[PDB]
Amino acid sequence: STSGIGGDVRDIEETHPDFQPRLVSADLAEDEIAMVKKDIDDTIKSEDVVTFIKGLPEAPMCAYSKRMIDVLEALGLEYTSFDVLAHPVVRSYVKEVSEWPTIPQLFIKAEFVGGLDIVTKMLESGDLKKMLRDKGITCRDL
Repeated sequence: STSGIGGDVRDIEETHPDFQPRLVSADLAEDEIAMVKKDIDDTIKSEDVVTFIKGLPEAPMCAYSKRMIDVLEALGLEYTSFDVLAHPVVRSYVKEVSEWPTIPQLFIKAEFVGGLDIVTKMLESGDLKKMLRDKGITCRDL
């Protein structure tokens, strides 16, 4: 037993699995929840704006997930979208970069901006529009 104490602590080091877990599957890997996949690391740098949702923007699975795509329509700009339920890389990245995830959730230029409650303040203040206009982009504005 650990008993809240130790000596020589069993020293572990992060590398991605070479074999399966037995009779119980896992969605997260020890290297993967410490470093994002290099194809996704280039993708977040290749996009100017990224969002992830309960489902897909044509078929949302939550009311708050729908409300975000209607707020993207209120701005007249839509951004590059991923389903948190289909691939566990999405729920892993959002947890690691934002600390505490609340979906649907938004990122700009590989940096964390906010959940729907926060995006709402930024959109309702024109503060979201300041950054997208600094990126040379035209939105609907209110």
